[PDB]
Amino acid sequence: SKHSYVELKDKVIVPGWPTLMLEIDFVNQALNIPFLSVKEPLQLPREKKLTDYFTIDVEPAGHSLVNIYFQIDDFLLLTLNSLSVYKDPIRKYMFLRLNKEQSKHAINAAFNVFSYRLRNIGVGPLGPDIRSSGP
Amino acid sequence: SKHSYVELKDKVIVPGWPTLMLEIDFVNQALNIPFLSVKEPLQLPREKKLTDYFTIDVEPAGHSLVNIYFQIDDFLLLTLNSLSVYKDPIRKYMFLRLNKEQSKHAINAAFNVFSYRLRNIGVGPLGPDIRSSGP
Amino acid sequence: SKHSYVELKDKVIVPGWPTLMLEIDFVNQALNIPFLSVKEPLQLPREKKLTDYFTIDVEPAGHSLVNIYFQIDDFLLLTLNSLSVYKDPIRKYMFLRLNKEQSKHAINAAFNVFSYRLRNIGVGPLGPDIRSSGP
Amino acid sequence: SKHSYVELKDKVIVPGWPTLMLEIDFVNQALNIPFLSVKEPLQLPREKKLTDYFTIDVEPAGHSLVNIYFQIDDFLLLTLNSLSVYKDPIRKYMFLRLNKEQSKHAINAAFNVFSYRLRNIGVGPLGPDIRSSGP
Ligand SMILES: Nc1ccn([C@@H]2O[C@H](COP(=O)(O)O)[C@@H](O)[C@H]2O)c(=O)n1
Ligand SMILES: Nc1ccn([C@@H]2O[C@H](COP(=O)(O)O)[C@@H](O)[C@H]2O)c(=O)n1
Ligand SMILES: Nc1ccn([C@@H]2O[C@H](COP(=O)(O)O)[C@@H](O)[C@H]2O)c(=O)n1
Ligand SMILES: Nc1ccn([C@@H]2O[C@H](COP(=O)(O)O)[C@@H](O)[C@H]2O)c(=O)n1
Repeated sequence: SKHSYVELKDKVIVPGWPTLMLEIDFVNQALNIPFLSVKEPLQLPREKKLTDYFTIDVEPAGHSLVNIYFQIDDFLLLTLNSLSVYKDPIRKYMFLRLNKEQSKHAINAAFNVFSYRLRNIGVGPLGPDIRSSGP
Repeated sequence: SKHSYVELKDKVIVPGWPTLMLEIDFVNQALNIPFLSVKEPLQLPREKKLTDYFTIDVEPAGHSLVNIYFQIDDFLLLTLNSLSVYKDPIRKYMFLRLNKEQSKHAINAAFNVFSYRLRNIGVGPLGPDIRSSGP
Repeated sequence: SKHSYVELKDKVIVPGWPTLMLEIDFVNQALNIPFLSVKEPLQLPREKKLTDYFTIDVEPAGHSLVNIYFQIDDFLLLTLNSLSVYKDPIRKYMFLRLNKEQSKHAINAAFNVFSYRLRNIGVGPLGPDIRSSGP
Repeated sequence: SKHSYVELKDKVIVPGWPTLMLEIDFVNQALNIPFLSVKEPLQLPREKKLTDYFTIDVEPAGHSLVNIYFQIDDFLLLTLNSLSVYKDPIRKYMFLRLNKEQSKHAINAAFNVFSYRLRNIGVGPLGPDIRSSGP
């Protein structure tokens, strides 16, 4: 059956919360993207690798604008939704847009992806106040 | 007779398809641009070079915004339209806009072009699904 | 009590006036931001350091867009408002937006901040005329 | 008397014409900007330098957005208007906006300007056709 690749909008990143970063290596060309804001650091089951539940696709959408496509298996998308700060946003088929700044890196690397991992990034000293004190 | 240089809009790049890249060398300054999405890799006839049917022009259009102009001969523009994913878009007289990120490279190189080639770039692992599964 | 982190909009920078720069060091990754336009260079009291009245927080707000959060104590926010060119803009709880160009630097450094100082930057030769001759 | 610094809009650059470039050196940090499209290369009178009729001012207008201010004397602004492609655009008091890409360079150099010159840049091979064939 047909399935929409749903956009992982910027709202899945909420300031003042810990976030997990999507690190991508290309050929020497890097890419670091705030993937999702979480309320607990992700742990892939003991000896299992990220490659099992998660596969990415870096593809051009214009003359200098690139997208990243995601294939997220049940076990990860259930873990990710439970760790997420914003209401369960992660779908099985997803994509996020790279801005013209980042897109250049992916194009200069001919969209070829060598390796990719998710890493837990901590929060700042004012973090506690940032989240609790909203407009 | 007068002739409009038609804009090669970003829609001629459709994600999940193989694409050919316009590689430009300047002086040491590079430029890599997704030129057109194709459904078969381009082959210039055996021993003939790209210089014969295709000549480019890098020109400024503002204070930090540059354009690239194209002169495409019959043989190439017929081949390109047949390989294209989107409905026959390529005209004899064309131009595409570089964003402020890329424009800087062309300006820093004083618009001088040393060499330029078209290269066939493959598709990702999720590629098959990307094209077939549209919004 | 609840408190809004008020945005330090770009209007607090008025051309033709001396400005103080927020210099941030990350890990080797730098950041230089025009913080506030002043009409007298700031001096932290003799032997006291900036760390006492001023603490920053670098946090992501999207997939490639970062914010900087400020905790400004009474003594500094009173000094800063008095030195400011624009009407007393500085609040106790503040934030300013980094553009996609700068945000990339903060993300590539994993939001980690090593050191940060405020520095007084002089005005140009036409400066006197710039401020006095407004549209 | 009061005088408006008039904006040198991007329209003073018309594609397919030779252009003169404003080259600025800072501290090691560079800046290359298409200044004005001309129909004849500029020549400063024999042994006279550009410093005599032309003085620039690099000033911040926001948190990551910079402007460049111009003081153009009679002799140069008369020469420049006569060489210009677009209708006499150059005024005595002028400014042009740097985009977020370029602004970063000026800020990282603390707005300090070491040297600046105007250089005549040639036109491409399709140049003749570009200008004559307009939309
Ligand atoms: N995501 C990023 C961020 C920065 N960069 C920078 O672009 C440069 C490209 O590599 P070269 O300098 O070897 O050409 C890297 O050295 C790196 O500093 C990158 O390649 N990918
Ligand atoms: N299209 C691109 C993309 C990146 N770059 C980067 O800009 C740098 C400019 O050269 P220098 O470092 O020698 O000044 C290159 O090393 C390269 O990494 C470029 O010149 N053109
Ligand atoms: N705010 C800024 C401005 C420029 N840069 C540049 O990005 C580069 C990143 O470091 P590497 O070249 O060592 O990867 C620095 O060398 C620096 O020239 C930066 O890291 N932060
Ligand atoms: N206008 C420009 C364009 C590029 N750059 C690049 O930014 C770099 C900044 O210098 P460092 O690498 O020495 O930090 C330069 O090497 C240069 O390649 C610049 O400084 N000004």
